[PDB]
Amino acid sequence: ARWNVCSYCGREFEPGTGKMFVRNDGRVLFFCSSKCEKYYFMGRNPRKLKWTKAFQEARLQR
Amino acid sequence: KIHRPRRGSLAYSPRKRAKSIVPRIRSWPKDSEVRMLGFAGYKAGMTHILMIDDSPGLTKGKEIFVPVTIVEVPPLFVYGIRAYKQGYLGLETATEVWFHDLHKNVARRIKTLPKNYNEEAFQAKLGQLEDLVNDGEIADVRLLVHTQPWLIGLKKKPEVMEYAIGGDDVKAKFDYAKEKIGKELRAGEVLHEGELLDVIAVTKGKGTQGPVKRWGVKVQFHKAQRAGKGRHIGNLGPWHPARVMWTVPQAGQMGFHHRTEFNKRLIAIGENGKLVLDGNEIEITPKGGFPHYGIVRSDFLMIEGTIPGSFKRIIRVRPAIRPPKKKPPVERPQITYVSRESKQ
Amino acid sequence: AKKGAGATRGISPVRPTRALPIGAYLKVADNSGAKVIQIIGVVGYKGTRRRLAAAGVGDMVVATVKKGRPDMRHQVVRAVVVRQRKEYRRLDGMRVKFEDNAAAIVTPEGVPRGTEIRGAIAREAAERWVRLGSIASIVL
RNA sequence: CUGGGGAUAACAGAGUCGUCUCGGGCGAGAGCCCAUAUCGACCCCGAGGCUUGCUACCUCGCUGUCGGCUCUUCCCAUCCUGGCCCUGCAGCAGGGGCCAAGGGUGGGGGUGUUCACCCAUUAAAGGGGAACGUGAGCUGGGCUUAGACCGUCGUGAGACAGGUCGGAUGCUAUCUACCGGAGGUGUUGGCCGCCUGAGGGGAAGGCUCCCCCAGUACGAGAGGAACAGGGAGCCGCGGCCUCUGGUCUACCGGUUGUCCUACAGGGCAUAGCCGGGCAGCUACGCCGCAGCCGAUAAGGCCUGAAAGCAUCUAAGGCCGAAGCGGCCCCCGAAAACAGGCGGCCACCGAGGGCCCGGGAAGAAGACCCGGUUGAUGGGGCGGGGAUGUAAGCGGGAAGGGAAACCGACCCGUUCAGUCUGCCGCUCCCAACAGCCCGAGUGCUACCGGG
RNA sequence: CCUUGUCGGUUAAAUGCCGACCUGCAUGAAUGGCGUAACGAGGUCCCCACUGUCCCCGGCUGGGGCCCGGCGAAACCUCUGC
RNA sequence: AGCCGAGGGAACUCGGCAAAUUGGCCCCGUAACUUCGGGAGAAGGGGUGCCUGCGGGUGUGUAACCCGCAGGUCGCAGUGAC
RNA sequence: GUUACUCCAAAGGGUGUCCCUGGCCUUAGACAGCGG
RNA sequence: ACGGCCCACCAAGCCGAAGAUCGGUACGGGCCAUGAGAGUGGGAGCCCGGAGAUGGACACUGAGACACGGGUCCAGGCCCUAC
Ligand SMILES: [Zn+2]
Repeated sequence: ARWNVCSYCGREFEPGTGKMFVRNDGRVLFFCSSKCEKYYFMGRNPRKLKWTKAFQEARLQR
Repeated sequence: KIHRPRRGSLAYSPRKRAKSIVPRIRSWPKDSEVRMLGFAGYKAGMTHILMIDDSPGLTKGKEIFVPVTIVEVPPLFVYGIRAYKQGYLGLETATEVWFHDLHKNVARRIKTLPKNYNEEAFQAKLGQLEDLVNDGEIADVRLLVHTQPWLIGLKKKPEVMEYAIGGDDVKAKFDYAKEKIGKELRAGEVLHEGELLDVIAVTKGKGTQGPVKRWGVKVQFHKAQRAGKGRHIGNLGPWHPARVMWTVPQAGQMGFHHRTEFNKRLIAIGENGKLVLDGNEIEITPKGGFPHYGIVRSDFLMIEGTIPGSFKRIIRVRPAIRPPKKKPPVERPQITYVSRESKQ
Repeated sequence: AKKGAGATRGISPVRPTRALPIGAYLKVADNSGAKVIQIIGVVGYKGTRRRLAAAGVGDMVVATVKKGRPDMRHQVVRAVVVRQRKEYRRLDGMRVKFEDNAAAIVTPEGVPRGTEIRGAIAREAAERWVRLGSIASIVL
């Protein structure tokens, strides 16, 4: 009954939900929503979005 | 020649609108324990849990995702006792006895209640029925019950029903019924965690539908789609017999049918909106409330899987008239997680 | 207990969904001559009027070789699907999908015709065919 | 082209069965010997009406078409699935025959094809009928008009049950039939509620694989089972939206061209286009679908005479199938013995409807919830949710300009602003005011009691 | 004609298309013979890309269909109608 | 009469019918065959917005119409619709 | 079976039952059984 | 460490029938075989030099390596495994 962490928004999401994506090089990824999956695959930058944690990352990086 | 099975079943015909929104029970199970053989409540919503598997089969002993339905069950009121005798063909009612003090709202279902009917008259009628049953004429005893929808603020007009009693002695059944009448009855006194149940309700309505969706008919070739016949059947039959056969699929009413399900497992029984997992007391109501149904506040059943009906519909439950041979244990399973996040 | 030491098959409790119908092209992941195959059958399947047989991860299919060394081209082979693009569920409820569709060529018994699989494969396939994870360097 | 013809063909139907499909009797023999495990000449006797012919009783504008797609149903002369018998049946498999039509019998390549042929799977991938089932259901590839080319025949105009390209597909349902939905009368006064369950329908289930029994029985070896017990899946059926996907012309944002003077806010260009998307609907998602009891079929036995013995049968018993009946699911007081029970009213008025606020229900009707003994809709204030951080203000910005200043974009105020076909609290507004149906009887035989 | 002629190539599988072989039922030289670049809403076969053609269907938009008010026909019709 | 559809991509059908794909401009590059005229826009590949400036052509022109360069910056997408 | 006709299945078989006829054994015959 | 070795800007230069470019074959020499000699052919074994370590690319440490019995990745093969 473990909560997973999303690779785009950085939030925790509950057991029984979400997606695991696998790349043929073994690298794994975790998504909480089709929104985040789609944005990742199309190439929106999360460091610019004020509802992610990478945004606080970049705010420190300033 | 190409062979294939026919489209749809003929076992649920005629596919018409149900006679009543309150569902009727036709058959009862044979139980040795002297108890009331069912309960009734209102459907609230769905969630999921993570539990350790119990039932025989592969996956046993592992942590699995399980969908769950919640049914709110306020206590019922027992207002009557009926006696049945054997007539020429089948059973026929011999007589009825009622309680004298009934809620003001019951008159919304039963417009004509007696005028005075005091307690001493009620007791004399009980005595008459007792002596009648004490001879050997009587063959079955049933309870008369009404819901109390006003505790949970859903409505004020109750639903009135009849429920059978288990065992094989009319006198035992009558002693039970006489110790029950005039009082409120709870689901924990009737049901046991871990049982298998049959659920009964009227399904969601969908109005008039065509044969593609009502029977699983195929959509014709794209030439016919451009001709004006895509969602039609080919023909109504052959030259002879020179009439339309009742087995040919046609459009009509879909949904709002009487239906029965088999072998749904009872996971847990809750009280006052709470469930106790590991000493804690957690709320099943998700953040924001159930969609199209508010907060659960009285008592609730957790049933595995899905059940017929819309949200605020009346549900009836009975124990397992047709269970398998490798039942799982009658005991609440080990639950590791219950979801109570927002559902809208 | 007859023959378990030398073995080719096992059991898996997931049963993924069937995502690839007859006619699908699969990239080959094993180090055999073949590179691209086409599905012409699914071992063990019975259907209905106007239904195409379909396969998912862990299923054995009959296929034809379209690209590769002349020795293998234009032949009918057997193969196992080891990763698919359509997401499927597991026991905890989290879905899993991969980057491409791929297969591995085997013998009617289940013995690989090759010594190396490139890329991650699925635990369902590895469980149902115990002679693959041995020759695979990543199993998720 | 005109007039006619069912006095007369093509065409389906009726008749017939030579032919066709399916069988039988007898016994020459073949089978190491041994007619009859299997095969069975020559000669004789049949069934069906599904092939083609024969005839010309019906129709000459009934429909004049083949094939395919779609949809329903029946027969058995049984391909698989259930149960049995003989064998030239060691086992694994094979031949042949009996009972059984409940379920199944599929996907592809060339060809207008039916059929036949081939491919890979499969438990097996049976064959027929219903106007060669099915064009007021579709298609129009073939065939069978008018245009054109080749070959052959003909002096020629031309022709070919020879080849090839192209070549119109109409309908507002009168009656009945079926699928569903309403309004009445009757059930011998009217009404509310709960039951019974005569009758009808059901495939609600069918099938496969793996493990173990077991490398065991059997067998010289090679090979190679079964009863019970454990699991999983395919096809079919019935439901639901917690999870996952699709849509979501409610909603949020970005951006092109132009118009409202520029800012800000808007209109048009498929919602202008693009991205995301809750509720709802849906499947590519998820949940559920019994084996027992009773009588039988082929067959296997007991007792037992006709016939002092023998004999499964003539009288009697005992067993024995995916098949029959029941349990179970759906419909069901118009079930004409047109039902039972409890309660209310009558012998002004019980009860019901219109009306009003609304959905979980809905083509009209019907159904369900509420109507101040109130949270039904709206508003207000709070929760949860979708987008993605508003305008304004301030500070920067590659660079330009004496300087002032211009400047796409960035930063802060700011999980912001906007919205919410979801939840809760609160009588602030509206659920007011009315109006319409509506049961009442007598004779005879009484019954059971005065 | 026999004909899905035989051989080869194209397919997992070819009554097809292409290339050859001559047994030309019944080819043949201005009723022209054999070739041919460019051109064709001509006929035919294959490949890449692409797609709701199809597996298997689902959701949404506008106009009809349904209800209400108004105007208001026709084809057809022996009598009827399990 | 229109819009979108996961995975697969003609398995549909007499037959890819219908729908979908491509698409404007500049630069690179361009086959067989050929009646040397063509084929040919063959095929195929890269780029394109906004802002801040710098240069050229004709012209008397800080008039007008055209041709190039550098730098900064935003978005899934710059012939962004047509 | 309950069919005058219009408008009804055979060759070949049956210690199924009811009858007729003609031979051969019989007071120890035709089966089984004590005893070759 | 000099250098179009690399870059920004300014020009149009450079090689070639005395054969450029392209292709074929080939490790180079001291030397070897043969022949009267002129010459024809070969250049594995010894010495000097060059290159390579399954094919290809890239780095650390050290005076010195892009390292034959050190490192990292891809391709192509193999071995152990309680997978
Ligand atoms: Zn995320």
